[PDB]
Amino acid sequence: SMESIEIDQKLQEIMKQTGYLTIGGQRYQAEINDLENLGEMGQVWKMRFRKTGHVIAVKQMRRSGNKEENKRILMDLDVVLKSHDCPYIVQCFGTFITNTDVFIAMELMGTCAEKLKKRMQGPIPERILGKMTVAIVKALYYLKEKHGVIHRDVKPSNILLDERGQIKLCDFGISGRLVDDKAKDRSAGCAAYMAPERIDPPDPTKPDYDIRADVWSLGISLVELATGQFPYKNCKTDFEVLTKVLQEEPPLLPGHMGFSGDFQSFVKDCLTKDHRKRPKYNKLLEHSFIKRYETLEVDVASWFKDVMAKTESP
Ligand code: NA
Repeated sequence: SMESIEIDQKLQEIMKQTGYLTIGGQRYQAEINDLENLGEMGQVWKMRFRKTGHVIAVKQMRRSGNKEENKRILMDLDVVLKSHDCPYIVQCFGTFITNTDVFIAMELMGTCAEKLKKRMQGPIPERILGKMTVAIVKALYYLKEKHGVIHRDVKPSNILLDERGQIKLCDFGISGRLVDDKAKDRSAGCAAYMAPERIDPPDPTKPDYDIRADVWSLGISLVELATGQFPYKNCKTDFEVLTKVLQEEPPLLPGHMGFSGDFQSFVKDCLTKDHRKRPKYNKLLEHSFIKRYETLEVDVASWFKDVMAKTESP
């Protein structure tokens, strides 16, 4: 099975570099006992590496665990390692093994955009969202252009922030390799952020979708974070949400709040219903919203720290 060969092939490549953490410009030999457990994050554990004091995120892959779940963890790990040089994607410090487990050390961030939304109990400021848009669109473009990967789960819980003001994309466990710029897997992703063409393919003989589906998910995420509410929150079921995505006009930023013209334009472009007219990432990167925020000095770090200091855990 070519699925079996590449999975063991990738596993071998990773096992060759196991037994050490590269953190702070130094390579350290590493075992489970070198790591103090500090509790789960709803398996992903927050752990202190005793040799340096760094607090990290630790994923646990079981030998006797769910086969589909271990495939996702290996897929996520593979994409993370390949994406080392992209600064908008979380970093892995290394792996180490027991007889029964593979532990994976990841960069601990502060929190996700979904949790920030809950802490804010309202909007995240346009200036933060502008930096976020730049970062996430560059991460997704990087995955597409350099690895032929479609993320398939762009949503606020996968956008991370830290106290240094970095914004990064994470969780590629359901990411797919594109074939001729197309993906086939119709079950991969969260229903609420699905584009119209993924819910109901316009051509039932050619049902496959591409990165433009993720562009829609980005748009929905931006409206959600900019207003403090998921646009279809008052739908009583997932089936109702999807029915509205199909039948109604797309959500927009509401004009009465005074969002800048270029942000309104960007969201409106991302939320073009007809996927043939929806821009790809290379076109989004030319958008004046992005150009404005690429160069703009925004103190995301101070804003982040202030929010985390002033609010309770959701
Ligand atoms: Na990276």
